[PDB]
Parts: sequence; structure tokens; C-alpha cells
Amino acid sequence: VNSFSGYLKLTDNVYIKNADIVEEAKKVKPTVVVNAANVYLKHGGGVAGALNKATNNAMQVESDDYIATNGPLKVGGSCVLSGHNLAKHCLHVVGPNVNKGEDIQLLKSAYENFNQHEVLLAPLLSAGIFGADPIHSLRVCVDTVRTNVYLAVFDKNLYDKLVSSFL
Ligand SMILES: Oc1ccc2c(c1)OCO2
Repeated sequence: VNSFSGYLKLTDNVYIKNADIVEEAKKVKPTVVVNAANVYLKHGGGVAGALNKATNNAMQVESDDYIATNGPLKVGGSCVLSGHNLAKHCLHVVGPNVNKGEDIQLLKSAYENFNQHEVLLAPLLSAGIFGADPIHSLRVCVDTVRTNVYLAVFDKNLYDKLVSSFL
């Protein structure tokens, strides 16, 4: 049993809810929250900007030190950093950004990072301002992630479309 509430069950391991990922993290304090990161860990907008704002910019400060030491992530890659006030850990995962021309086949590699964690609170990778089709992102998630993933979909309209089109 875990603390996640109000989710619709899609599969054995994937759950979904219409929720503000920031507000969900603040309530649950999950072991892992996933950030929709870019390779520079520049948390300007979208899910990343919202998560970082909720940490009072402490996520960005930590991220800048990580990049100064290690250099940029790979598209499809990840790193584990602090979850600050939102979670124990933040898994920063880089899905391909269609608005930068990145290979959508890298979305499966991005979701494979989730398999290193038994339970996660996450957004749909490459959705929103990353430009991919969220229906596609949900299908890759279900077909790639084997650990238990609780998806927070910010848009009520999109949530209803994801559920009503789910195969
Ligand atoms: O994709 C998003 C998810 C949550 C957000 C957001 C964007 O901006 C405000 O909070």
C-alpha cells in the first residue's frame, strides 16, 4: 500500500490523475518525483519551472553545481538529485524536445530511467512545451516502465482525452 490517492489504474503498474504535479508532490512527499528536465538542467518553464519555483530556486542552485561538475545530460538520460521540499529525490529525466528537432525514438530510452526506481510520481515525458503527442507519451510509458508510476496530468481536458483514448 502507498499514499497516492484518486488515481485511475491504467495497467498493473501505471496510474494516472488530473493533478498539479507540484501540489501532488507537496501532499505525498514521494520517494521520487520526476522532473521534465533539459540537458542543461535549466528549469525555466513547464513542469521544470514549476517544480523549481516550488523549491524557491534551490533545485536550480543544486542543478548548476551538478552541471559545473559533470557537464550536460544526454537526451534520453537522467540524474538523481535532491527532492528538496517536494520529495526525497528528484529524478531529472530528459525526454526529446520536438521543438528542438530531437529523435522521438529517444522517448523510450528516457522512460527506461524510471525502471531504476520502485515507485515514482511523474509527468508525461516530452509532453507540454517539449512538443510530443501526449497520447504517444502515455503509450511509450505503459510499454516501457515496469515499476509503479503515478502520472500527474496538469490539463483536465488532456487528462480526459488520455483516459478516453487509452487502449
Ligand atoms: O506541465 C506543467 C505541469 C505543472 C505546472 C506547469 C506545467 O506549470 C505550472 O505547474
